[PDB]
Amino acid sequence: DADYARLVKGRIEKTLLGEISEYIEEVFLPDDCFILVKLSLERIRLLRLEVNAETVRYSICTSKLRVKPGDVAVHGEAVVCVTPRENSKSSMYYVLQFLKEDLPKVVVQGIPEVSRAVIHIDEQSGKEKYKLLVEGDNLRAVMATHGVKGTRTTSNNTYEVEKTLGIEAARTTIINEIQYTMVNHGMSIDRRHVMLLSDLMTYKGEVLGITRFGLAKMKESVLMLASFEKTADHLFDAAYFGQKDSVC
Amino acid sequence: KQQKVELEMAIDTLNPNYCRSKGEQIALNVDGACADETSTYSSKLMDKQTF
Amino acid sequence: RPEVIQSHSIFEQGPAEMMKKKGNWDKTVDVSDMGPSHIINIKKEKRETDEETKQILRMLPKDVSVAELLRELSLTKEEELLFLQLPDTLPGQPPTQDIAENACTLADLTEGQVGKLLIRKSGRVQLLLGKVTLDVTMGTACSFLQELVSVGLGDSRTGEMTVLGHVKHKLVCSPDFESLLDHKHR
Amino acid sequence: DDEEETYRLWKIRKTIMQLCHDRGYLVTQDELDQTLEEFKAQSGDKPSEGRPRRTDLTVLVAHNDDPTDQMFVFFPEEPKVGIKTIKVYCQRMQEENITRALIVVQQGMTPSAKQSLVDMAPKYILEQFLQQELLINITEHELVPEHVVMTKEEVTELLARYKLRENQLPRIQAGDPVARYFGIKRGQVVKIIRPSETAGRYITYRLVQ
Amino acid sequence: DQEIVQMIGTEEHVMAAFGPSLEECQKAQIFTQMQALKYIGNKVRRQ
Amino acid sequence: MLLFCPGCGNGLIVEEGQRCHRFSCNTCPYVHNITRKVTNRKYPKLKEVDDVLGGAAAWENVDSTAESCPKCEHPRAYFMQLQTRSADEPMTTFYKCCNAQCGHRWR
DNA sequence: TTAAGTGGAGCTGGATGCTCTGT
DNA sequence: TCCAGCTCCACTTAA
RNA sequence: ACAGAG
Ligand SMILES: [Zn+2]
Ligand SMILES: [Zn+2]
Repeated sequence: DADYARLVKGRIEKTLLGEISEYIEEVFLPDDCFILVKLSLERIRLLRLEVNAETVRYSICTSKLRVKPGDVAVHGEAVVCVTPRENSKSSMYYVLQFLKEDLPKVVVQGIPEVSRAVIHIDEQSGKEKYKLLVEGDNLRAVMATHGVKGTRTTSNNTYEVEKTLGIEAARTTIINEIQYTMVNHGMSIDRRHVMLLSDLMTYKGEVLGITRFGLAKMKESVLMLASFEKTADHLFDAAYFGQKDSVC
Repeated sequence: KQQKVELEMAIDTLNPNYCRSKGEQIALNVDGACADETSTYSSKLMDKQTF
Repeated sequence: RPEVIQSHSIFEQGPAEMMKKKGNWDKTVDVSDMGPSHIINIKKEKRETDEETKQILRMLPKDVSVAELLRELSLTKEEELLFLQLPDTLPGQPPTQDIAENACTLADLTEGQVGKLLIRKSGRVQLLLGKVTLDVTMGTACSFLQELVSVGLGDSRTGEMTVLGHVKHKLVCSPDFESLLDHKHR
Repeated sequence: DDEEETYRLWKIRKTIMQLCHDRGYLVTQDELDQTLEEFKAQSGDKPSEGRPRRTDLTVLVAHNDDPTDQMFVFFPEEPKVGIKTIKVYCQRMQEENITRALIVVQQGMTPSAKQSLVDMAPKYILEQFLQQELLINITEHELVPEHVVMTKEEVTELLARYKLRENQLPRIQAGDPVARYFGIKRGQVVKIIRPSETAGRYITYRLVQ
Repeated sequence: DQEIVQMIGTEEHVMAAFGPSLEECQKAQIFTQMQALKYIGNKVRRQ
Repeated sequence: MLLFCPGCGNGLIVEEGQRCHRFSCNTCPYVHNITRKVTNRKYPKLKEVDDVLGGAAAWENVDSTAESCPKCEHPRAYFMQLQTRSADEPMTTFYKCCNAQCGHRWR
């Protein structure tokens, strides 16, 4: 059901404080000055989110000007007041203008690296089930949120797969992604060639490129390194180290 | 010729829109502390605004 | 900071949020009716749009020249200082001014009735300045302080300065090139 | 919350039970099938529940080798774990005379406490796990095949069939997540049973270096 | 500063975007033309 | 909000005096005592609601003696009013009818 | 109070398809 | 015209 | 150094 899908959609998608607040105002007073944010709780109830004023208080004091948690109060179930201070590092107390445009850029629910997401459906007559396309750059976060089957999620970026799941899953991701890109343009390659390429990239425990930096960790011969790119620097380095080279 | 009109206008002091704690300091910064032979202001305060 | 924050299904009452918000900032220390605490109503700070200066309080359509020359005669008889821009050359001759068919401006004519201003039906305003009918349009509406002053150097190094009033509206005059052109084309 | 948080204290503990089952320690059958409703028994929800010292594990003894080979599992309550808390666990491990210990942090670790775990001792080895990794078993993922850590008497047969040295096998890093799952060290050799497109299987080998 | 913000624009978001440049200029003591020229002359590459 | 000195037209800063908070110039003696409540509301843009209510959401706006929908002439339909942008917008009304052999969306 | 290990920002140096055919 | 290394500088922990 | 050709 789609009601289950939108909860976990809103659990990973980047939701801003300025996107759920109906008005964000400064209030000047004869005894104090602060910034007042009233959470539009109707759009919280519609988006099916786990956020209220106490959650917004905890989302503040994470990389914002070093505001204190004592400076933020929870007077109602909507209003969240932020009493500013002196930053005292190339800043004047009129820094309310900084927080007046900066406080709607804090995140209260979701993953910080995810740009957007879209519920995707299938077309076949046998069923109707809902997969999830996450345009983001954090594989470990999407595998850890409640409601997402972490045993069956993949990625395009091989570095995230290497960092999260290991070198062998990065090898399988290289195979599947090269074969998918070759299939989508009408070409066809036997899987032994892309298998040999992926096993050449991952035989030192690290995903090495086919750049001049990955080839400088795979190959050892000075002439092979210096007949491709950066021809002079390998020569002076092999002169410095006294490096003997084989002709193998 | 070469019409350049310079006015001077006097702002009052006893109004609540004149912080005297800043006027004393800015008059001490502009004027010599006790010279007053040639001086932009007569008194101990900033009384004018020149245009 | 306690991280495991708790939430509940109950629906927030509208007035309960309204009155909580009310109680959060309606407190006022305005009881100090004292000199320092007092504030001058004619020296409020300037909010940036000059037509919209009042940000704090005790509690626009664009006008056309026929609507300006209707209010200054029917609504009020009070005189108003206009600032009108004429074209560069007015259709006259310099009278024995030691010439070359140069520019004839208001620094060459004499006193007297120099023209008749014709306001027409459907908003047209013409400045008939002899044999030529010019055209009159409103200029950019200035909303800052303009003062039409006088300067008198009645002596070598001392004299009098007099303020005559204020200037609010502007007029910009231009020759009707279509009507000057349709007599003899080229 | 109070439902998402106790779900994590269920899932992390369950994944650590399966991890201790995989390394060779003693995990009974009634700890793997621990349902959430049955997890509500030994501790309730959050305020009566105790994180830091009530959900620990020191039952885990290596049933193959010897019942003194024992291994801790801790849940540090603070997000960032300083040196002093590592000293607390170190003196507790010193008093109980255990050699191995896992740590399940909540957010991370301060940079000098990560440097402390390298040079505590060569006899006091400790394994830092984040808890955002332990929310899903990386073995059960469909991209990571079955790994089997080999004994030395099979590595000697492997180097005799191909006539190799040790340093000509492919490599796998010490900081790999699947290497940290089985806790393997520099020198052991893994076996990867890769799945085929047919019903068959392929067998490759890697060296931890 | 008022005439500068006049020449930039009088909309609300334009002033909001321009504000942190006035706030930078008031951090230095540049309030006068000769001060601004003395600030610029200390940044000129000499020919 | 930017507020500027009537005297010199530099930018004012907020500071605290001995009886009140003041708007104060940095370059002239002018100060303005904040005697009463002054505010400035931003009203930022909210989320889209189009794909949020679709698919049997938790609506509640239905009431006794509610009108039937105009096509089917039955009360088997929901109706709601929401702000689509910030709450200074006058709320728009929208309704959807779902009946046997009948699917439609109306405004 | 400060020693130190590690983040983030700017500077730097490298690279960018294969041949013939003529002036 | 695009992209990895190298070096300088604030930013917390810990004594 | 420029133009061609595949
Ligand atoms: Zn001023
Ligand atoms: Zn219907």
